[PDB]
Amino acid sequence: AVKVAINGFGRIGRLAFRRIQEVEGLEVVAVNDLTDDDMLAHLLKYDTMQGRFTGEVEVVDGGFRVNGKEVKSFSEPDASKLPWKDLNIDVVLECTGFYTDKDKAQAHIEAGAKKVLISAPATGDLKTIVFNTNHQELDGSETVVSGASGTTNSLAPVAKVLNDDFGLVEGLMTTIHAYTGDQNTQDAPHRKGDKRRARAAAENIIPNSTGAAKAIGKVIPEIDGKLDGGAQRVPVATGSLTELTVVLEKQDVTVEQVNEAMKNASNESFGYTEDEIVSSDVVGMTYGSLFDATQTRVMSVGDRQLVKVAAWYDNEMSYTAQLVRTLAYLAEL
Amino acid sequence: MAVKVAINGFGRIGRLAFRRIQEVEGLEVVAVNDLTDDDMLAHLLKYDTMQGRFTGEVEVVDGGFRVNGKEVKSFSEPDASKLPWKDLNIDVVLECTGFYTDKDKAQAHIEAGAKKVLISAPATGDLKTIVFNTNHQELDGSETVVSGASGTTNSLAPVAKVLNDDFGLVEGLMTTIHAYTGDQNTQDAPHRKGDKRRARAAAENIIPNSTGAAKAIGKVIPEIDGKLDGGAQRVPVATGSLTELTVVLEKQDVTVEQVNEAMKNASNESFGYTEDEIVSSDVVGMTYGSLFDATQTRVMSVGDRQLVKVAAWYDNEMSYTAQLVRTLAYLAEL
Amino acid sequence: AVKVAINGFGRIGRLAFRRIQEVEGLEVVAVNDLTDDDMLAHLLKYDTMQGRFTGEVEVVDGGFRVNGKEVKSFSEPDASKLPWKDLNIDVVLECTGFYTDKDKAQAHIEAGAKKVLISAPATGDLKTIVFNTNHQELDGSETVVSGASGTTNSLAPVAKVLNDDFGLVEGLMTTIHAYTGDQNTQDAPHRKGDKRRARAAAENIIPNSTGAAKAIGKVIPEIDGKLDGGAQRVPVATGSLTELTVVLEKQDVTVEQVNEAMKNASNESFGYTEDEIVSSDVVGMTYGSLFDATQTRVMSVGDRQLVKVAAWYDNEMSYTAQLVRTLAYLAELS
Amino acid sequence: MAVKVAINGFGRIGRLAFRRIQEVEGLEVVAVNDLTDDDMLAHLLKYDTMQGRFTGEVEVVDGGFRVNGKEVKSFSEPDASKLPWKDLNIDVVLECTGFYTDKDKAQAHIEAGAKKVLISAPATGDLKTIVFNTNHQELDGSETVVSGASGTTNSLAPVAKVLNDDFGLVEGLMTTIHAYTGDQNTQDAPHRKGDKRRARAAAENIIPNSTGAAKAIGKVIPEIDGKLDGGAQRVPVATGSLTELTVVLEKQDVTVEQVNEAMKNASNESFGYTEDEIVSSDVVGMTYGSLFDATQTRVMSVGDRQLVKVAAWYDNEMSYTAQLVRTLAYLAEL
Ligand SMILES: NC(=O)c1ccc[n+]([C@@H]2O[C@H](COP(=O)([O-])OP(=O)(O)OC[C@H]3O[C@@H](n4cnc5c(N)ncnc54)[C@H](O)[C@@H]3O)[C@@H](O)[C@H]2O)c1
Ligand SMILES: NC(=O)c1ccc[n+]([C@@H]2O[C@H](COP(=O)([O-])OP(=O)(O)OC[C@H]3O[C@@H](n4cnc5c(N)ncnc54)[C@H](O)[C@@H]3O)[C@@H](O)[C@H]2O)c1
Ligand SMILES: NC(=O)c1ccc[n+]([C@@H]2O[C@H](COP(=O)([O-])OP(=O)(O)OC[C@H]3O[C@@H](n4cnc5c(N)ncnc54)[C@H](O)[C@@H]3O)[C@@H](O)[C@H]2O)c1
Ligand SMILES: NC(=O)c1ccc[n+]([C@@H]2O[C@H](COP(=O)([O-])OP(=O)(O)OC[C@H]3O[C@@H](n4cnc5c(N)ncnc54)[C@H](O)[C@@H]3O)[C@@H](O)[C@H]2O)c1
Repeated sequence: AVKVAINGFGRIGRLAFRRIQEVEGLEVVAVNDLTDDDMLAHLLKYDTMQGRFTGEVEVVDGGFRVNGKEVKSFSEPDASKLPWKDLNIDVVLECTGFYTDKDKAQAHIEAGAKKVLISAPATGDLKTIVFNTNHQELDGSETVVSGASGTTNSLAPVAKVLNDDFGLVEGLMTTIHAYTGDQNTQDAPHRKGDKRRARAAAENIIPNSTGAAKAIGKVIPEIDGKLDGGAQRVPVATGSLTELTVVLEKQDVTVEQVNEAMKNASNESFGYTEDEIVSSDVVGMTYGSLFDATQTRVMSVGDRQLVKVAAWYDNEMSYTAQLVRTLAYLAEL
Repeated sequence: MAVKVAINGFGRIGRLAFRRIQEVEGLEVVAVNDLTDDDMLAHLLKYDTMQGRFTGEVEVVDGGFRVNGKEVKSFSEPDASKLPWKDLNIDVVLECTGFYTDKDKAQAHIEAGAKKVLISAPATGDLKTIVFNTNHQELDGSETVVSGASGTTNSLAPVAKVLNDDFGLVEGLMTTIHAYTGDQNTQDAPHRKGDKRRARAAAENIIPNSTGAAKAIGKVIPEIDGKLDGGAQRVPVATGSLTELTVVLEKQDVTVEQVNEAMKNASNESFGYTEDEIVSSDVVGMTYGSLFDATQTRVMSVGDRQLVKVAAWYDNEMSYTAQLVRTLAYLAEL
Repeated sequence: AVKVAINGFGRIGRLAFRRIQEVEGLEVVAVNDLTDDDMLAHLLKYDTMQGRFTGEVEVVDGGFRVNGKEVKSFSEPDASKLPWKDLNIDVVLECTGFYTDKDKAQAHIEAGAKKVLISAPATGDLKTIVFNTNHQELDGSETVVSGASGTTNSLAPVAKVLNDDFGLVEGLMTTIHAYTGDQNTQDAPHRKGDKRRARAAAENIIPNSTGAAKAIGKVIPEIDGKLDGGAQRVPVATGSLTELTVVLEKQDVTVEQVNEAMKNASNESFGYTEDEIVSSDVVGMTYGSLFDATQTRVMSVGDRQLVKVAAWYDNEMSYTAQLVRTLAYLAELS
Repeated sequence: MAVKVAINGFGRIGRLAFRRIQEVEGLEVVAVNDLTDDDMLAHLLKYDTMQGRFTGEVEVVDGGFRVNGKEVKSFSEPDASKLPWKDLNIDVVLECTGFYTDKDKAQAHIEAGAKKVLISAPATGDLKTIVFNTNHQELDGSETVVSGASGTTNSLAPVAKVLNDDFGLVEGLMTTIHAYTGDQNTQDAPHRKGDKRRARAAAENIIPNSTGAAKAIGKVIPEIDGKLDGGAQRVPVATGSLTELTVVLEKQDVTVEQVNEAMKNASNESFGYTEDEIVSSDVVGMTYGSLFDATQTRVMSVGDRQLVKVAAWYDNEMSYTAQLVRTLAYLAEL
């Protein structure tokens, strides 16, 4: 089995862990964060939105035991000092939010790990992977890799069908997105100086930025520079929706043509629905993106068309299933 | 004389219209009709989850309730044709029930004795749909039934009118990220209109939904009739909403600054302008019918081809109410 | 298998349906509500707090097919007119909220059902059953029976231990309780005239009544009249917490004594925990009441003690699991 | 002439203290210290999710910010002993960081040059704990570090005092149903104090928690030292809270009206009284330190033995802050 360390046992780290339980050839041997074992153990076991952890968890000496298997824990905020050589780590899942750079992430490798898969977009000379859109670009020699963002994962397979079947001229996106842990509970100073992320997360529609559309060319180079957009953080604790408005090259585009094109591209990563669902219906789903055929619109004025589509994602679990697929694929090369 | 106003449907809109009318000299609410007792009516005027405590004093009396010493008569008659509007001398009925959104239906208030009816919603039939400071000048004061449009329409109109006038609107799509409203369920249950999405827990979901605001925009700005469409996402804020508009324009080298400057130049009491990074709670209770947020303007350019995106905030409650009351005053005054 | 009809395919009826899928012995053959098949099928399948329904649901002619089994559906608001004789109904789960009286429920019997188990407290000459506290009072000759309430099911086994081991003098209760469907999404008239249920459910701590404590004597007659209290509806969509403050006869009571007595009474209905959980952790649980040992307090001033305890319940699934146990038990007698 | 105030920690309480000080003669905020830039400080004064837009005008300038023409200097120094309080002539520091709640730590502001420190929380050490209008008369103005207690203490004290003075308090237990605060997480995450319950999603849970309000009440009302205890349930409102107290009393034939009348007779600027069926959003921004709700009073009687329960609302933000600023004014004036 591939030996995994999880750095940052936060929302993604912990759900990556739950997910790795359902995956042969992957084993989490170690976990690092900034808290005690009791806390780590407790947060794995109970999850507001994702539900009770099905197995058994107990705090032991080196960390905690999950279903008889011992997971070692650490409390070391500087990664370069983790005992990854001593532990024989194949891959570190980098989930802290603080090592989102090819150069910053290289500290795990100095610590003894063989690879680092970052749970976020990341700066620097590395590949950005959405599984089932461009994971074939990995040859397994890579040491640092980005699993992109929940939003990119929602967007990529939608954008790829649109461009392959119709020719993407240009488009704009808004993600209506669950609030995340980088937002305040109450209006308070925000450490990045962001006046909107400063505000009470569960009491507001909050406009915010996201590089998902700007940087999409890292995943689909042929549409590099053709999309942009941002987010509206809103009071659901998880569950998100990506809206994409586009101009296409193809001329007499109908709703049915778009939907059929989308359905034909469905797989484990890209789902397709025609049910009138809402966000809580995607909590815990493992599709990276779920195309909502009910939300497709075609605006036509003479020969000129604007096409709009929308895809659901559990920004938590959807992203986490994608990340773990990329992990397994990366491990296997 | 002050204009004698009846409010039919003392709901979110009715009650906020009432609070609003207290600050608009020249208008007086003499009567209120709903489906409940005075105690309930008085109580909900005084206390408001999102809009705050009512500033004056409210007390339940015989015919209804007393607000700062002025008596408001109240009724509990679901059939409007049977209200005593002649006897009370009603000049204008604010029609805020959600149940008379048709020119012929709201005609029942006129059969009841009122002189005019201003419907607090889009409305079907042969009547004018008015967004104050965009097309209120189409009123000549002979009208007897008028629609004040919707919150979202009021958010959208002055934005669309600037875009078309300064740049030529080719076409556009809209999403409103919208506070939940009383037409949604508290918990997943049957919905009376059979709407499977409004059926779901309002405060626990991002819920897709329809709105005619972009489709019917041609009622307010006829030169762009047919050029916009879009919908809503109802999300868990109890009030406050945001309209996002994505457009194709005829003018060619459009910049963020051109759009923002064009919007700023059209600002007035109905259409506001901000460059502060605000969020939805910051517009709760504001009186602009639409607040253009210059921090959300994007221009997407690929060769000669551009997509332009803008967004305007609105308190679907208070913004809409301020605009409806301005229309009321203007209508009354003719 | 026992042939079950569900009257009222609401939160409780739908979850009862999901639950019945996990019980050999029982089959839902029919469902009655006020809406179309499409709506029913949709709400079974999708659930905001309780998650997707695991099986497959498809709308067919008579109603819907769940995992190949056909469920007939009706849209008949008057129960006496349902085809219960024709369908051979053994037990009606009465989940509408509108038939909470022995004689009202009696309409299902006139319709051809053999028994009626009401999903709520219920007035009249019948038994009120909390499973594993007093379900042994059933001999199976009963035709109408009440499953009591979420809150009563959370309370009874706590109160029974307290009285049996320590002697209950008196006590007061507050249930801190998820908002339910009879509360309003936005501040509006409430049909029962309740000025607190009238307010926006998801934006307030809201005081409300509950008969759970007053009426506990229907479940545990030896403590009849010794308890009282109410609720505070707060903005969680499901999950609730009952706090009980009591005076006991026994004199030198410790936290450990209370906890150990609770632990010793645990079973499939009454759970016990020492983990620092919160309400989202009990969503979907099947204990009717989960005693939280971390919240036990003993206040002592000289010889005089106040003792406080607290038990969690998913007012939806805890209540439903209890209701389904009572149904199974009732069905199995004669 | 005005008393010169510095606000250490410009958070929920620090900012709302600032707004509140605008309405008080002879207090002036000349300085503000936090851990962020001027832009962030200015912005958060101006916009407030639950308390509404700040009425005056706020602009970022060199030393900090201008509020209605008055310059406020700002600093970003996490170690208080290094702030220029001597240079600025600080009379009183409002200690609102949450990080200096001990007399000896707090003494760092005095080392910095301030004359006095009023801490915006319970505080450890040899100092006075003041709830205004309950025990502020224990101040003689020689004190240099003082605690303004907690939101919950301020809600409780005047209720407890009336109970003891008029009836004789034997003992009691409290639960505060309390809005979530900023030491709670947005999403389930490690919590810095190891609190497994404060670690959970604030706005998605009923969350049991501790509070010393009842335990430490003796610091404010010595004659009832040791006679109360209790805790909290943090729930998903953003502000607004409710204290429930269940007591045993020496007086024997106590009625609901007796208790209520006693409470009414003790009302003042700090202690309000209502008989309206309000809810938590009705107390947002109120300036009563506690608002006694006569509608929630219960008396449980079994033979000669009674349990009495009462309930007081408080805006844990503004109610506390109004009380804090009164104590500040009083302290300044001696
Ligand atoms: N919907 C989503 O939450 C989502 C989706 C996709 C990607 N992500 C990304 O995943 C990463 C984690 O986000 P999250 O929501 O799980 O955040 P989180 O706050 O829940 O988890 C971060 C964890 O990192 C720990 N941490 C911080 N600094 C550390 C350090 N130096 N060493 C060890 N641990 C440290 C924290 O204690 C915390 O438990 C972020 O980069 C985020 O962008 C989040
Ligand atoms: N965001 C908004 O709430 C918003 C904004 C703009 C416009 N509107 C429109 O205004 C109308 C009402 O809006 P609301 O949100 O205040 O709804 P609401 O339910 O709160 O108010 C409707 C009121 O009408 C009463 N009522 C219903 N039928 C009646 C009858 N036959 N006779 C007398 N009273 C009756 C109801 O009891 C209720 O008080 C709807 O048309 C709505 O679309 C709503
Ligand atoms: N936490 C809870 O939701 C809770 C807990 C325990 C018990 N209960 C009790 O169970 C009952 C149902 O509560 P719910 O919360 O599931 O309510 P709900 O509104 O979600 O369900 C009631 C359903 O009955 C239908 N209905 C109303 N009248 C009808 C009629 N005459 N014929 C057929 N269908 C009719 C409605 O369409 C609705 O689907 C109530 O008696 C309630 O007190 C609720
Ligand atoms: N309901 C309430 O919010 C409430 C009620 C009563 C008392 N209090 C008390 O008031 C205090 C602050 O509470 P709050 O809710 O306003 O929290 P907050 O987080 O909103 O405010 C604290 C502020 O102090 C700043 N800060 C932190 N450390 C600092 C440092 N060492 N130097 C300078 N600035 C620093 C933070 O950036 C933050 O802006 C706490 O002691 C709390 O218990 C809060």
